[PDB]
Amino acid sequence: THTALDRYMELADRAVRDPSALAELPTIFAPDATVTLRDEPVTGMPAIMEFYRVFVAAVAESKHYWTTTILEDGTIESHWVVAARRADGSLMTAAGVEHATVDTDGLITNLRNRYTRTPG
Amino acid sequence: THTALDRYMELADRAVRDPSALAELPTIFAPDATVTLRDEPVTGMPAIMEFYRVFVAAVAESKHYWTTTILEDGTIESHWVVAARRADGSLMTAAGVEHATVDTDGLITNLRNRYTRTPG
Repeated sequence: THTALDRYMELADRAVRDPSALAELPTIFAPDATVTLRDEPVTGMPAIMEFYRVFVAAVAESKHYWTTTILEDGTIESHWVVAARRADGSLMTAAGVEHATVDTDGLITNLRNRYTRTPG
Repeated sequence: THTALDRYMELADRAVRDPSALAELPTIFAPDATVTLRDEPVTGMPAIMEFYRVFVAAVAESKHYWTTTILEDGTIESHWVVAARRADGSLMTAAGVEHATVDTDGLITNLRNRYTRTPG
């Protein structure tokens, strides 16, 4: 599928290679969206773009796989996994579930992640 | 680096995309090699090729990252991570350390893996 959460997942790996791809964020998230990947929310396009710039700076190479469903209530859910080499040379994996609220255009207003395998 | 264990790691993902690439196995392992990925050993090129055919058959897409060192005694060690979509559609990650003995040609005579993050 090709929901905004799918585009979000595709962008994660592309932005690692090419950080300037993060200019696509306003085609994925609404203005004034709020994102919480772990513990802290980040709200609005300027904060979101900087959070992801700093996120992708810390990664040398990554690959994500994911499966996406649209729930009962219109919420989108993507189970995902990643493997990566971090910019410090360490290797990592993680897995979790992302839950997005979308608006009428289909752009993400609220993104929250829960880890099922913490980054490690 | 480009040791035999590096070539093994590279083949892991390529063979998922193109199983015919497992014909490269005799450029990586000596004949009569023994491999133990988890619990039970598999010995000799014919058993090794079949083990890996069955292995890659169970995987739809994967990516590995790894770092390789040559140890004091000349055994090779690669820390590695993987994320994958299995052939049953499930997602997984895993991580571990592979230790290879090599012969004077540099081909692997004995490969053993220990998981630091079990497949799941």
